[PDB]
Amino acid sequence: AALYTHHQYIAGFIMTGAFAHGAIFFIRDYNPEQNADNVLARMLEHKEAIISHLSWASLFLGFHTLGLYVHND
Amino acid sequence: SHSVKIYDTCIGCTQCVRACPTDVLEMIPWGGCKAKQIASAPRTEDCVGCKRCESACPTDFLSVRVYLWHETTRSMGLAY
Amino acid sequence: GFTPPELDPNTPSPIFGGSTGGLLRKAQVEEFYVITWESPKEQIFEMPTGGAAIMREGPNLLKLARKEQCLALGTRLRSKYKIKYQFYRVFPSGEVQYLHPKDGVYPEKVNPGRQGVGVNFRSIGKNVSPIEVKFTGKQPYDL
Amino acid sequence: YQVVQPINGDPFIGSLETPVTSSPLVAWYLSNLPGYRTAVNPLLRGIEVGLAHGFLLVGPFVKAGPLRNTEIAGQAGSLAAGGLVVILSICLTIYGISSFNEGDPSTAPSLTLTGRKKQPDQLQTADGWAKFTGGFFFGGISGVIWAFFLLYVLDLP
Amino acid sequence: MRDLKTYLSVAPVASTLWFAALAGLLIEINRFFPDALTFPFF
Amino acid sequence: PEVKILVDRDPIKTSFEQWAKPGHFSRTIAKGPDTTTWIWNLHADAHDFDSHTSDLEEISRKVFSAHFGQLSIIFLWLSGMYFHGARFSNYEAWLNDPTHIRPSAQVVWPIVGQEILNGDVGGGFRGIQITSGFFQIWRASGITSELQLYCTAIGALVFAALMLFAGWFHYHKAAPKLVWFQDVESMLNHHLAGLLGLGSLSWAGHQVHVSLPINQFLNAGVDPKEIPLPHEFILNRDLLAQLYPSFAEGATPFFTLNWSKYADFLTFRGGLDPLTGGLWLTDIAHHHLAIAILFLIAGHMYRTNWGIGHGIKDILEAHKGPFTGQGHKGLYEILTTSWHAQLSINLAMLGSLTIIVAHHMYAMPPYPYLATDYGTQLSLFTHHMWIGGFLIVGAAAHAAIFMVRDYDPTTRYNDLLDRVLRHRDAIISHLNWVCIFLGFHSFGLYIHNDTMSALGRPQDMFSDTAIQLQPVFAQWIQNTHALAPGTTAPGATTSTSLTWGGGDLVSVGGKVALLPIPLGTADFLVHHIHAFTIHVTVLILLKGVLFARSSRLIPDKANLGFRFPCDGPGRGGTCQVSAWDHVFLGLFWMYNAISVVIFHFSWKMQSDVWGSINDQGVVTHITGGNFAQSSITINGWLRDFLWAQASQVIQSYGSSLSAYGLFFLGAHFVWAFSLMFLFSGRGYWQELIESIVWAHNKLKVAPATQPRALSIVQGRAVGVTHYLLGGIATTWAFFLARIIAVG
Amino acid sequence: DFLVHHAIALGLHTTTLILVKGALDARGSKLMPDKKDFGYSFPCDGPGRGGTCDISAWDAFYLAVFWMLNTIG
Amino acid sequence: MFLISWRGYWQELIETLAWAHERTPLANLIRWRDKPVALSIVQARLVGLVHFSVGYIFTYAAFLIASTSGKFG
Ligand code: CLA
Ligand code: CLA
Ligand code: CLA
Ligand code: CLA
Ligand code: CLA
Ligand SMILES: CC1=C(/C=C/C(C)=C/C=C/C(C)=C/C=C/C=C(C)/C=C/C=C(C)/C=C/C2=C(C)CCCC2(C)C)C(C)(C)CCC1
Ligand code: SF4
Repeated sequence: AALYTHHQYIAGFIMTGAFAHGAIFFIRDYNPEQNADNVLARMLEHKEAIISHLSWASLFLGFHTLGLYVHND
Repeated sequence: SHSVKIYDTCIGCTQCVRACPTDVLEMIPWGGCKAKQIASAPRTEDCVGCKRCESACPTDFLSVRVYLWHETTRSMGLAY
Repeated sequence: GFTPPELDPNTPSPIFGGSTGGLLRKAQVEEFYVITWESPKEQIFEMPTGGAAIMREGPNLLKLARKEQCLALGTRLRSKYKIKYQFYRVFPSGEVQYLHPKDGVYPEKVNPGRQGVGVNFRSIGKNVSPIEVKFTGKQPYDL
Repeated sequence: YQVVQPINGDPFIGSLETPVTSSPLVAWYLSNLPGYRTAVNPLLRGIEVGLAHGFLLVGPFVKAGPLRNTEIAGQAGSLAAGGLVVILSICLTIYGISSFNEGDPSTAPSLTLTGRKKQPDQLQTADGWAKFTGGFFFGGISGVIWAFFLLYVLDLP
Repeated sequence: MRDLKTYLSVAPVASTLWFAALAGLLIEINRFFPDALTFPFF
Repeated sequence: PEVKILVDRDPIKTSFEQWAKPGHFSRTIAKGPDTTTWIWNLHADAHDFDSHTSDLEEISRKVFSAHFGQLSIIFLWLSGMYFHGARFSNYEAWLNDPTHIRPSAQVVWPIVGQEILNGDVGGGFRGIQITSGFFQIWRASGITSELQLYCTAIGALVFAALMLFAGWFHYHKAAPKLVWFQDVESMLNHHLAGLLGLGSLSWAGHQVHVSLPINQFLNAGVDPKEIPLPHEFILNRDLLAQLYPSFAEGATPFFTLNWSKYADFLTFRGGLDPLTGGLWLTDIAHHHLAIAILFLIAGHMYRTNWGIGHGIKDILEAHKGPFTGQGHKGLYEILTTSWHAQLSINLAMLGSLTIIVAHHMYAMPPYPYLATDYGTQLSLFTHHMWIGGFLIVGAAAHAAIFMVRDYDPTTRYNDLLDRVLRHRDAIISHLNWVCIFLGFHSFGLYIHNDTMSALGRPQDMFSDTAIQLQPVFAQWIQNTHALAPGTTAPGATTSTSLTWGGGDLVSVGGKVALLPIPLGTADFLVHHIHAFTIHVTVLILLKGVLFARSSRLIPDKANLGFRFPCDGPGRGGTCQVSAWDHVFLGLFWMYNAISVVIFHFSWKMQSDVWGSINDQGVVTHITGGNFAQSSITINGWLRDFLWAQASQVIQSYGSSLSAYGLFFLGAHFVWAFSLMFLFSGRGYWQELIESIVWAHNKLKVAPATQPRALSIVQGRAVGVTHYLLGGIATTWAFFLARIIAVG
Repeated sequence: DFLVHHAIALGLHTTTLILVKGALDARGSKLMPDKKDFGYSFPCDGPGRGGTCDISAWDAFYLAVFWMLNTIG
Repeated sequence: MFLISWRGYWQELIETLAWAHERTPLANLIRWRDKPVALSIVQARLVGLVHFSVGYIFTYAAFLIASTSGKFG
């Protein structure tokens, strides 16, 4: 039990850092004109469609999971 | 001392100078707008950084900008 | 080009009872401020530090500890009353410094003897990316 | 008539005068204490300081510590007060070290309550603060020793 | 009277009525067909 | 000068046109919405009367009729209580056997299996056991049939309609003017002598003629249906003279001044009734007589129209000395021109009064059969403590509003206010210090105790067995209260309460009503914790009030209002400088203090007061008496109080107490839900709303009233509201399930 | 196992939403189009334009740490 | 605390304390060398989050180890 919990919590912290340094990279070292129209700028170009669908997915999961738990209780 | 910068989209409404609580800003003559007026920031060693000026500017996007920078006694608002 | 007034000490002060909000050690060793105004008559007004004081008929001279205190008091004096004020910065050396209004006019009115400080001739959307200024000590808004 | 007045008639200094801060009994008392004996050698004042405070710090460590009832170790707990004296005199030393330098005058006020000049209090030196430190420390350890010396039964040992 | 007809169509009142009617409908359905876990018809 | 009625006719006309135009009161809202923020502002400023206008007359008219509306609502709620007692209750059977039937006045419909909530409450009835203590009131009133409950429900409904009509009338047809409101001397004369004097006189009358004889008959054992009706006691008087011979002379003594001959039913006994576990009714009637006399005399102090009396201005101006300058000169002008000053004083006093009511009603139980009904006693103490705390915090809110919007030394100058403003720095310094010192010396003792108990050193603890901290003064005072009857109170027989002592214990139905409460080291520790929490709450609220206008940090704070988010990130950052934010912070600390108070009372009563007594006379307390030895560490609070008593609520699934098990969990959820609003900020939320709005625009389904994130202040307010609701509801479910389950 | 696995999925999706939004909006958004000129971490942009508490990308990371802890829990 | 209370309240408190100290006898013979100020905004968020997750890890570790080690099964 100790080993499992230790390694899962360290993995979670490592994930949050992996994503933090992406935002640091986008602010500090990113150059728009040198990445014109490749996969990266294209990611930047439809950020609304990524965030909106992540939002839909997490709304759906939360609604139905909490709903079934409360039904059962 | 913080930094305050004025950009050429200014319409010279003077609303930012009226709002400053430490008298950082000023109006100066110009020729690029109907008011022949433009804001300037001659006294940034007294700026507390409240952004009261930015809340007052009507242009889109802003024409006055406050960049918080190295802190001093006057900048922190210390009476002791 | 608008000689500024002098500080005339022996100028009386308002009638105050004392308060724990006044000067402190910073005024002994670093700096403090002084405001002066006119007061057509004797009247009561709210101290920018504590309770209420009575300003005397004739010139008035107050010593405060921050520029913001002087300017808040001056704004109150200038709009609610119709009074002209000036304030100064005094160092522990015994050196005065006329502070406001700088060139004789109030800064919300454009005076033809002023230069531009901190003016960029472009929109704010036309600053370079930070990657353009990395490893050199400037800032993107510096230009 | 009113009792509270601004400090020395100046109503724009951040303080007041009361029967608590400016009263003849309080003024005379606070004047005759070591910290307020400006014209006296720093070491003598420090001696008074350390004496009084070692003697005072005897009691609590004895009557409250872990071995209060064990008296094959109850009384000799003055070791603790000696250690506390040592520690806060180390603290005195580092404070004086960081706050002063010998090649600089003493930061104390030069004016008095009526507007006459005084010779700045030398305790606020670097030199005189080290002197006062030695005095306080000497007094503290030997005051611990003194109040341990009086182990004779009185009213509450 | 017209002002009352308008007021009755303001957002909180309209939603109150809509949901009270919906609640009555679901309540009566469950009072007639209780404890349904499946669609037992076809 | 003189006092008279002054009214205007038809100031505002009854119409519906303003209902259809939302936000008529404020010019900014009237314009209509562009964004959703509008909808929030519309509700936040709905009752901010003195901000909709500048005229004092209009604000006072609105306040008067709003008060009538509130009274109409209260009457409707009372009507509901009486109707439910009359129609869906087991009150008659409980009247027959009070110590076996547990009261219940709410039944549920059988819709989705929820009829399991209709539990066996005894008496051939199945429903929800209530804890408001209404049966005890109705028994102390003399009510014995459901027809009387019906009658009072109908009367309350009538009175509610009357209040609503008067609320409409005094605003639209006959609206009093400012000079009418601003007459405080006649107002005080009426409320002192007319509302409180005549009220308690009339009530003493009802107790002498109805409650006393009907309760005498009930305690004699008579069937509650074979007792005469109350009005019989008034028509035939020999009925009364059989129970109280003094009713034969019948008001001849009251004039012949031989009041001694009334000692029949106007007594000064003290202590409890050993049959029902409540105060003697013959004591309560005499009490109300005395209180009525006192108030009727006190309502003749102030001068109105005939010279005789006291001028409030004269009293205030007369008081001043060499420490306070001119003090009290200028408070009559202030206390008659600002509603917020009045509201602050009134809220402070009413909150303190509610807390005092909680203490006195547990310690000297007024109603019969209330002391042995443990759930009702717990409920009443807890409810009233919460109400008192909330009102005290509102007092600070409105003192701050007065300081920001109304204080004005240019036209209304008072000396004492000015001097406090001129040494606020020393004030806040000393209060800050005493709270730090008090926090070290009370919670620190607990931490010392936990660490000594975990280090195998219990002889080094702060407890009754190792290092004693006995509250000598509290023990001394209750010993003086024990020896009082007969020595410093020769006219009393027993002392005021059974908690003082004397070795007297009262039992009812094999349960313990009251006995002497023992004070020990644990009582000393808990009380110093309480002093600590109250001092901290005071520090926060008083700092908010004293610095509402200006600071060394922001020297013109009064110009930013009473409720503003900040003054920007400069000066180091100035989030939460407003006085509203101080109220917001003080709510958390009030929650902390009251929660600890109700935990201390709940554990102490079960441990050393409540329980069951045997015929041989050996008292077994609900908990074993473990408060003296387990309350002194934090681990004992976590283990012996929370973990051990949450068992009842985490095991209620399947029983009639399962609603409490559902509410426990729901309240935990709402509490944890508020942390999201408390820990975050609106920039993130507006930027997320941007992308969601894009998605809606993609499908031509985007709304025209543009969605915004909540305000900064609204974020804080939603956060504290859900935090308080979650926490208080969790404790509510825990308490009610626990106390109902064991007994 | 079914129900708790869908709770785990909800946690992963919501933490991803927070971190991804913080990354993709770190160069600027509509409420602050010049955010890149201010750095990775800064308090706010004052109370103007409705209020801008917690608008930096550092602040998105700070919010996401809470959800990471909840998910690993 | 650090997460719900924000900076202005504390800064005003500290100004009060600085007055108190500078005015008291035998203790104003001692002078700090840095003017005390409340913590920063970003700093307060970081310190609050650190306390929160330290508490998180410590309480869960204690419970997990004690409830498995107590049964050892
Ligand atoms: C128990 C606490 C709690 C709860 C329930 C939530 C719930 C949620 N968070 Mg949140 N969060 C929390 C704590 C919590 N958070 C804390 C402490 C933090 C750190 C500050 C955060 C920080 C945070 C961030 C940064 C984000 C979220 C997001 C979300 C949403 C995710 C989408 C979803 O799951 O669909 C819905 C799930 C639910 C559980 C909704 C439950 C409420 C239902 C609808 C009740 C129904 C009402 C019912 C009819 C009765 C109403 C009563 C009446 C009086 C009104 C969701 C509503 C993300 C988001 O917005 O997604 C788009 C997001 O960006 N959270
Ligand atoms: C992490 C290392 C550490 C160690 C090794 C100790 C050790 C000790 N602690 Mg301590 N403690 C610590 C951390 C530590 N503590 C921390 C972090 C806290 C804060 C929570 C405390 C709070 C604490 C309290 C409140 C008390 C102790 C006490 C004690 C003593 C109890 C046993 C005893 O009676 O000795 C024998 C009795 C003696 C009097 C021995 C005195 C030690 C010598 C003689 C002092 C000489 C000092 C010397 C001149 C210079 C000082 C240090 C120098 C080397 C720099 C013991 C020597 C108790 C005590 O005895 O008080 C003194 C007690 O009251 N501790
Ligand atoms: C190989 C892994 C790695 C490396 C090399 C870096 C490197 C860097 N990171 Mg990064 N990061 C990582 C992983 C990593 N990170 C992970 C896993 C996370 C998620 C937690 C983050 C999240 C993160 C953020 C949000 C930021 C950085 C920043 C930075 C830069 C400066 C950091 C600094 O010195 O500030 C100083 C270091 C500290 C202040 C650490 C002291 C405070 C810690 C948190 C307290 C420790 C807890 C306590 C003491 C232990 C328990 C107490 C006790 C009771 C047991 C730097 C280039 C910062 C930056 O400057 O932007 C570029 C920035 O803002 N990182
Ligand atoms: C003996 C005279 C008398 C009495 C009994 C009252 C009683 C009351 N006054 Mg009042 N008042 C009086 C004289 C009196 N006043 C005078 C002379 C003035 C100034 C000229 C005021 C000015 C005043 C103001 C400004 C306010 C009150 C308010 C109240 C209520 C306080 C809240 C409360 O405790 O509710 C207790 C509830 C009850 C006791 C329920 C029974 C209600 C009975 C029927 C009240 C009837 C008394 C009233 C004077 C009848 C006159 C109306 C008549 C012409 C038809 C209360 C009912 C507040 C209020 O109006 O709330 C609406 C308030 O805002 N009074
Ligand atoms: C006699 C009592 C009393 C009265 C007459 C007032 C009157 C007033 N208060 Mg005040 N106040 C009081 C007590 C009182 N207060 C108390 C006890 C507190 C401490 C909490 C406060 C704290 C307070 C603050 C902080 C403020 C006021 C403000 C105001 C003014 C505007 C209020 C308004 O319309 O907002 C609108 C009312 C609402 C939006 C309703 C809020 C709904 C709450 C949050 C929900 C409660 C939950 C509910 C109890 C149970 C949940 C149900 C749900 C599950 C369905 C107004 C003049 C405001 C002001 O600016 O003054 C000028 C201001 O900001 N008050
Ligand atoms: C072999 C096998 C298989 C297969 C599998 C697969 C197919 C895999 C996978 C997988 C995957 C696929 C995974 C993943 C994950 C991912 C993640 C986790 C992510 C991330 C990202 C990030 C973190 C980012 C960052 C950034 C940004 C934000 C921007 C800038 C840039 C960068 C990059 C820095 C199966 C099972 C069928 C069966 C058995 C066998
Ligand atoms: S906008 Fe928010 S974070 Fe920024 S200074 Fe104001 S309250 Fe603080």
